[PDB]
Amino acid sequence: KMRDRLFFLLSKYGIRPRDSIGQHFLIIEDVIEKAIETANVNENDVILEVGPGLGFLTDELAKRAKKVYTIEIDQKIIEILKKEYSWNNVKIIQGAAVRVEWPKFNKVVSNIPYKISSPFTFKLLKTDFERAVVMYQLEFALRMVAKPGSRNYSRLSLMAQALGNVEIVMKIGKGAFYPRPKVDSALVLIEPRKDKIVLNENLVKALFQHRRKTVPRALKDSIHMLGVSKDEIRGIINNVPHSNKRVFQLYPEEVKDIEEYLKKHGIIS
Ligand SMILES: CSC[C@H]1O[C@@H](n2cnc3c(N)ncnc32)[C@H](O)[C@@H]1O
Ligand SMILES: [Zn+2]
Repeated sequence: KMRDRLFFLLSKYGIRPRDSIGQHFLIIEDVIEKAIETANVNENDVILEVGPGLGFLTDELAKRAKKVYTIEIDQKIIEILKKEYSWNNVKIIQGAAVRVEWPKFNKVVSNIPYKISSPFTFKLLKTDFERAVVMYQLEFALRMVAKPGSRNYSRLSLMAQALGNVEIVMKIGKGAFYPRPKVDSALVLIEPRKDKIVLNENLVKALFQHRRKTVPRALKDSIHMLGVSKDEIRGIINNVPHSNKRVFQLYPEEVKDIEEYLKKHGIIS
């Protein structure tokens, strides 16, 4: 139904779906019914969607969530909503959710596009939220859930898992979109740890400059010698926790040991 309900809004309004802003458009109901479920959206929820499009997942959010803020950037799309859909608890904004200043929200539900997967998720970790269901280009979402020491374990992996609990729920065939995307979708859940692990951002970044470096060397190299001499550092080097491991093998737990180790030696705060 939705399959055919797209096509009567397609050339009803007339956008060429550009992959300049990752315009692929979802058309499977058993994929909206799994996110909305996963999020468990009740009527006390201040939601955040991003890149609503022509809003079928936006739709479901209305008929549950308390307040839905949504952010779209194709000023054409922004309007197509208002005519095609009369919503009583919706709130659309102009801009790229990248930079625009965000409302209040406890949950998030959105298909995040390829170009803004990375900076988005980051901003999103510095926020309160009870919960986050988010759709991703598979390559990225695997990246989120990577285990320590795995092929692709990234700063993002650390940072995400440090805050919360990152489960892939369903992979999603590109057969769900017109246009068909180049790669598959996947669905990530984020439940923030009851007690977070609060890493120094700068440190985390210093280490992950070259993430396949041994901790001793990734520190040697991003020791900005912040007012510190040589015989002390190349001592302090030796005893840094996990001076075996390559940076990309570190668990968040262990980034913290290093953190306080360094802290308790005079080196960042
Ligand atoms: C979910 S289908 C893709 C949708 O995401 C929107 N989109 C792409 N990039 C951004 C962005 N930076 N901010 C907000 N919406 C975006 C596109 O305009 C399209 O409607
Ligand atoms: Zn390197």
